[PDB]
Amino acid sequence: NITNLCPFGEVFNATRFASVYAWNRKRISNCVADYSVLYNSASFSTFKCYGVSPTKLNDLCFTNVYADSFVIRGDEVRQIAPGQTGKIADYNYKLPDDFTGCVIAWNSNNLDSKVGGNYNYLYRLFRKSNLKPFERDISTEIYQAGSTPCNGVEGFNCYFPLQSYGFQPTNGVGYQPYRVVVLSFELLHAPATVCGPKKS
Amino acid sequence: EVQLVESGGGLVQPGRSLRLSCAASGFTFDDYAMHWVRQAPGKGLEWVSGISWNSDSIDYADSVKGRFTISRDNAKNSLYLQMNSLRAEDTALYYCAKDRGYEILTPASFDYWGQGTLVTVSS
Amino acid sequence: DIQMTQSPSSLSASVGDRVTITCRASQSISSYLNWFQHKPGKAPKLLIYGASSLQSGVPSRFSGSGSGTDFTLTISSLQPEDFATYYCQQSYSTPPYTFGQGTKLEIK
Repeated sequence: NITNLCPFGEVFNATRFASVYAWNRKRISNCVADYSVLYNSASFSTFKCYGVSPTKLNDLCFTNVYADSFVIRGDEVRQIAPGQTGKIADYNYKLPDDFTGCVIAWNSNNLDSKVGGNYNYLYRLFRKSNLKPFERDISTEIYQAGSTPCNGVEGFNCYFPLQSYGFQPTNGVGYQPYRVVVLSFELLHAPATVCGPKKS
Repeated sequence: EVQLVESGGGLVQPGRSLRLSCAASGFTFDDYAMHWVRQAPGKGLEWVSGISWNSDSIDYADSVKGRFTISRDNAKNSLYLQMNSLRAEDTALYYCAKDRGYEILTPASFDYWGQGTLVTVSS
Repeated sequence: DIQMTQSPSSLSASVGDRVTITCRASQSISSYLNWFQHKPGKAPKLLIYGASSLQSGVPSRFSGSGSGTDFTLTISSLQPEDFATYYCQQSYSTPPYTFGQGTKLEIK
């Protein structure tokens, strides 16, 4: 009986995205969600859903939907997939083996590239161990890769974990920035709040 | 649906300063870059200066370096442009354009403009 | 520095004609060109951002194409509201936002 459009627009048509290690998350509920407009758009270079056909999102009903948005490198889009390992997969963002949802990615060289280099996007190089699926690492303590203490001092045996992408418009196709939005659909014994455009 | 109205056009002597403003009302001014464009009376468009979504990165054209100081006021949706030591070649028409992105030097173009304010540098 | 050039100088057509305006870049700009319609009586507008991406709010009659060092813009009909000057702007090289010269279009 609930009839209103939920805000897919400000999460897709946003001006500035978050970093790789500080990916955002938006709660979505009480929705008449229309996924046909997103699927029919040709602006997305990559659109892969795992376990669900994309045309059938209209008749399905879900309880809650999670939208996660960030920006990564061109070659690193392969790492956003279940059962994958890599610099970002192991240390920044992890997908469970039983992940259900869609992955959306498109090139964003027009906004996230600067002739002098866009350094507003960060990613983690080093950490003690791989992180469990669906958690965020925000602490920026200086890494322990040696014997000598840190005491808040940067130097040998004390490596800064975060690195910055050198995004420039003249970079190769692999080095171009890409904006990635992943949708995770969870269903359980709860009153569903995200349904599709169907007349009862 | 966006509005961009400027002010500060007039008649000044060479080497004298005058102050520009530009009012934005049809969009959200706090997350876009802004640029200033110059149109000579008998020539084509020319880029002058630009500022980021916040006062972090500022770039100037080569011919206007050390003379212009582009400002910004996110509180009331208004930017500024202080021109100092004006010469006779700066008697052109100045537009107040808006950038599609949030940075100054990006492959993003200028989507919306506004009617210019004509300035003259003569006695 | 990059030099941005306009092949046509002045063109004339009819209400049911079709003309093409071309703009040549000295150095490769990788499909990062923009086209602007500057009506001499008011503020200029934007028609096509990027090589062949058409901005919302203007008729789909206009169509752009080209990449590298060769570009072209075409108008299918030249309707009685299309008389203006068209500029091609590059946004890829170190000199920021270099504009090409004008191209007057008077239909007669």
